[PDB]
Amino acid sequence: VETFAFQAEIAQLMSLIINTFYSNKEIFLRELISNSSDALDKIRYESLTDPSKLDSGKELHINLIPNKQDRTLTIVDTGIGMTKADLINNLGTIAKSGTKAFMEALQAGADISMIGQFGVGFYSAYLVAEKVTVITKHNDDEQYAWESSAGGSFTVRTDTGEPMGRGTKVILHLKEDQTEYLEERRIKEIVKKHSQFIGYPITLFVEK
Ligand SMILES: CC1(C)CC(=O)c2c(C(F)(F)F)n[nH]c2C1
Repeated sequence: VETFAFQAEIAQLMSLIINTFYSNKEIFLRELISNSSDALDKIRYESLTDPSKLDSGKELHINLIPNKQDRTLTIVDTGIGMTKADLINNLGTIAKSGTKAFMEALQAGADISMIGQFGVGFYSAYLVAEKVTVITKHNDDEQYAWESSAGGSFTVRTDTGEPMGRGTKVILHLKEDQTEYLEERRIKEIVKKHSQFIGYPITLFVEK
């Protein structure tokens, strides 16, 4: 298990998301589904010139899996997935500029729900989650697990759990007072409101 410090800007963003009073937390789901859609767009496009990129799975979709026993909501996609370099360096580098702009916009009267316009919507996960675990598998790289409970650091390890084929699973370990996001009725409401035109099947799993 390797431990890394967030860039200062991202640590600042995470603290803002965690500490700001903002009741409209439900937008986290729209943001993560949007991320998934983008990742699915990417593998679909790449597969047009290299069909073998789908050897790791032809189906392009999104699953939403609530688990009341673990108090987790998992967003699974079969998108392009992320390399180790993506997890540690690439995405954080691109996120630095978007974070700065988002910060500036907020100071100018924007609100947290506009986070996606700055490309850092993933971090809206911390509106509802005390810890986020990301399991990801890109073609030609290993399956990794990224994890952070904020506090300025994240970890990355090679993942030994069930192999995924290709894609990303975002596991939201929900805050004690945010369990409404495990309810079927609530998730359906949010998907209908904010994600009705996503171009991939979204399956909301039901609890046993
Ligand atoms: C575990 C991540 C790599 C962290 C991160 O920084 C990020 C972003 C961001 F960079 F766009 F914010 N999008 N998706 C992710 C997942």
